[PDB]
Amino acid sequence: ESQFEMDI
Amino acid sequence: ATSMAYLPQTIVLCELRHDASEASAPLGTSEIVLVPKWRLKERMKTGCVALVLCLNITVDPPDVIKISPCARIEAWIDPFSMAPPKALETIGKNLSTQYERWQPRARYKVQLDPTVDEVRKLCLTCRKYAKTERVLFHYNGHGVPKPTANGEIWVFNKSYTQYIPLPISELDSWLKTPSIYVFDCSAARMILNAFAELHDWGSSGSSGSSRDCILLAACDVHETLPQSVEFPADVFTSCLTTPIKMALKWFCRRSLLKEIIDESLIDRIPGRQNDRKTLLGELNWIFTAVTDTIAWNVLPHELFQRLFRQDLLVASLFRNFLLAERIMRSANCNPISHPMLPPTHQHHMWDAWDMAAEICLSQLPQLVLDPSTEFQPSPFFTEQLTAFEVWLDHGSEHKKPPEQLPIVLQVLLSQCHRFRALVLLGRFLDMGSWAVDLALSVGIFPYVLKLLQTTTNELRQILVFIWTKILALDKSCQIDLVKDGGHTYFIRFLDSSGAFPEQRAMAAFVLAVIVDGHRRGQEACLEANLIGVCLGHLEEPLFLQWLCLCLGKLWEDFMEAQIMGREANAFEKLAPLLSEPQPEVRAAAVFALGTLLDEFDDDEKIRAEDAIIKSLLDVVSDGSPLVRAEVAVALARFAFGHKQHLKLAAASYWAVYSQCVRAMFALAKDPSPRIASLGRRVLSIIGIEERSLLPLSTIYGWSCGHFSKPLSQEIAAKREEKEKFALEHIAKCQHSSISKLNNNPIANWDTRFETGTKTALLHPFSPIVVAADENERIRVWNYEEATLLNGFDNHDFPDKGISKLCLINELDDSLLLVASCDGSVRIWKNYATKGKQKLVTGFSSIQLNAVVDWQQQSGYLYASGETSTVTLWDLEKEQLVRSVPSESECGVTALSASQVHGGQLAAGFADGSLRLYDVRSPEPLVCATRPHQKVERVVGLSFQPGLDPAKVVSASQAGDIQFLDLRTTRDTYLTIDAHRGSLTALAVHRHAPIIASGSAKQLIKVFSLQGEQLGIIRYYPSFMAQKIGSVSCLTFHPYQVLLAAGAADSFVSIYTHD
Repeated sequence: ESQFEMDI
Repeated sequence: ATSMAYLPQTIVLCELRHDASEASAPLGTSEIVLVPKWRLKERMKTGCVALVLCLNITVDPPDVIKISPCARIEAWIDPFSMAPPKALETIGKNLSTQYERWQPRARYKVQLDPTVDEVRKLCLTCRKYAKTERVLFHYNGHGVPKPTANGEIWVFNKSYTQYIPLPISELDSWLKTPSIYVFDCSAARMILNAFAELHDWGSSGSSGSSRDCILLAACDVHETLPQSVEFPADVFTSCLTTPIKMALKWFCRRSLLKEIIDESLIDRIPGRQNDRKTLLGELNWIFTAVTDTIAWNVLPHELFQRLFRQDLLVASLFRNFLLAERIMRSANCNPISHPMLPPTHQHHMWDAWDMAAEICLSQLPQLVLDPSTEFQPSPFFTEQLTAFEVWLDHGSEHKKPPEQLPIVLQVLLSQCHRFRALVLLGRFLDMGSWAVDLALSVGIFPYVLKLLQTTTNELRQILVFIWTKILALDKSCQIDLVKDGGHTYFIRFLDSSGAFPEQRAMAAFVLAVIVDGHRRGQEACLEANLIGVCLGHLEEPLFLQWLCLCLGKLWEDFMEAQIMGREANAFEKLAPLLSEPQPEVRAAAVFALGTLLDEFDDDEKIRAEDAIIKSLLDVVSDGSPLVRAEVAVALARFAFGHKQHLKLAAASYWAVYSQCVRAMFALAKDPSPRIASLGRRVLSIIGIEERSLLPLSTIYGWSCGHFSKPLSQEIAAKREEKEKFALEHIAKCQHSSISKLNNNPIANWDTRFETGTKTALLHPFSPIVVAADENERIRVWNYEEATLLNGFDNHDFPDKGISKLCLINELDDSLLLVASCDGSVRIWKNYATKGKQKLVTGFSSIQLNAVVDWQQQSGYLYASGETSTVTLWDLEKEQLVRSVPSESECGVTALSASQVHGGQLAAGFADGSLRLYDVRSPEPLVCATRPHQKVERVVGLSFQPGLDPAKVVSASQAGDIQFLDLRTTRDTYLTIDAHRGSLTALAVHRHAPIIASGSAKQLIKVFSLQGEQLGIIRYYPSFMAQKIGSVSCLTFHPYQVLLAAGAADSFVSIYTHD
């Protein structure tokens, strides 16, 4: 539920 | 050339485990505990939103208007294009859809031209929905009059004939603690100035706050919104809710003058807000990055964390607010927030945004001509990463934070420049604790936590490094790493397709921290075979250290892991590390063996625990206090279980338990007083004088210090300084024809040793004497300044006895060795300071009348006495390297190590015999000879000054100094008969051809190496005891012809040779 979106 | 044999490079006892002034850290003391301030737990949610829209269409309120062009676009709709009721519907829909993009999982309620009672219900209902969760109140008073100084919003009556005022007090009563307001009306400050006055002053220590009441107003008290058609009516709302669309449309009209670039292409920008690999999403990404950065450099830790991290929506609104700050400013409007925030408009960083939006918008013309997907990604991120690099190289201090840091964060989100960002981040983390604190303040933690799911082997070496630095500062990340399965990441890195054991040490350290007192971390790492992985590598010293500390913490107070440890043969793989050369390794091995613990019966464990405690008792007498301390803690652990057995053993003393009791009492009288008090703790646990009483290990806590720390030219300067003085004065000593003694003493110094001086030592490179009492007091007298420099008590124990004084590391910062008659050695730093003299190390050599000598060249300490053996200590290792049989059958009375030839040693004996050893040989005894034929002890001996194995040696108490070189012949080179019996001391120079003897009558005779009487001195007594019979201290200056002498009276006198 992160603030900025990550692309792993 | 050859005189490098006089001048050794072997430094000893100057490692981090021997640390100096600020830190007595080097074991004993527990690790430095942390108290963090980056702890806002509550990810806060704005779960309900109340949109209110007071725009009577084609009924302008009677406050100003006037303008013939005047702006009236709202939610990007012309309200004069649909007639009132459908226009106002569409505006309501679009505006919520606008807000909804920032928080899609809240609930949205719109109310169009409402009554007071409608708004009462709107706000009352939004509380009930989102109880603890935040409520957002958007108010738009464009078709109603301006807010009042009495603190009022305007709304309608049913028939729309009147503007009805609505007090702010009533709004603030309906909504409550967690809430946020947006006012896109004219005089909007007015509302906030009311809000501040609602409640009593107090309840905080900021500017004028108390509650969790957040406010966003569009302009000042005296100000009206822009009427120009270049803006809409909706400017503030449109900045906060549709920032990109507004930022570009603004950029057209203002900067470039609009006429080249079709402005309606901004509506038709290709891509979506998500895709950073499309021109819309990437422009949205640059904006986020730009704005987030302006906030972080302008605001303080706390306020930034509240407004820009805590609540995703508040984050976005206050982010987009910084655009309102800028745009509104150009239209004579100055917006304010309640947490007020400094000026952000015309910050350098908006320039970087402006650049990128110009580079975007020029590309936009051609992207419409065809969807070509010739979307050149913006340099922005590359450009800012390079500016962070510039900072890291030049200006790499705490000279105000790097600024590019929240951009380094944004770069981690896409793969495009992830590796270099991570590299630069680590480089930044490396500079210290302060920089980690900064990274975690930006909000790096959960993004770096997510990257532990990446399989990409490129990233793994840098990710381990990053996590090492974080966990070196903040141990508490334990919880988060295990809950997300990050622990598996580092265990794979221990198995390792990759190489480099510096990296694997980190991995073992990271897992040690993850596990440390974390029974869910222990359990999670036990399931991942961390015992098996660790023990695999146990078949470099830092890596062996942390392999042990990892296993140690995994066993600890967890019987399930301990059982896995036994049956995986942990003992059999750990135990051989107990004899490694590095004390750090041994001490860590002891810790690990220690934490495996906890009539006639044998089950599985009793065999292991007997064999463990046996192997730990073998390292009780270790040279390094680092190790001994750990052995004492492990003994306390073992003692805690077997109190009954160990009580009964203590009755008979005053199978394995009898050995344990000796070790406690041996530790209780250790020469390191911290180890001594540790042993006295163990005794009190047994009951010779509730788990909280157990002493706690320190090796782990000390070793962590390595990682919480980054990963010269004055040192070599003072080194070479002394080497010049040494080599020059060596030649001088040799080649100067040393004339007679000058009998007039330079000093006759009253030590006030009531019993008298027993030994002394001259300093090579400074004007200092060190002298010692029979009860091991130490005075450091200055013979050029005539002043005292320090006073000691070498140890506080009642049984005293001075045996020797030596200097270790003469060539760079001398340490004072003080050997005692019971064989204990104590080495002191800063002994020449006024009273700032720490004990570096203390160990008991000889395991009596101990006799000791230090060989700087080889790093060997030789010790013996009334024993059958010469014990050999290696002070680089701090181990008992070798026990050499003397092969005498009487005591060693004197002991001289060769300063030129390492390993080689001379030994005077109680019967008058004399032996050479070469301690570096399978048969150490080189030769054994009598010389001087009276059967009386060899009071002193030394190697002849030079580069040969000849020997001035063998002043016997009978009175005769005998010269002999043992290359050619056993019998004596030369005899001199100094004294008729009672030879009490000998002094042989290090370089000058000169010796001196002492007599227990009163007398000091100085001689040439050839035999000439160069001087006589008579030490006369001061009262008539006639007791000048311990003329004990006689010692020449290393590099000058300077004698020093003291007796059974109280006077350390110095002489010279004119």
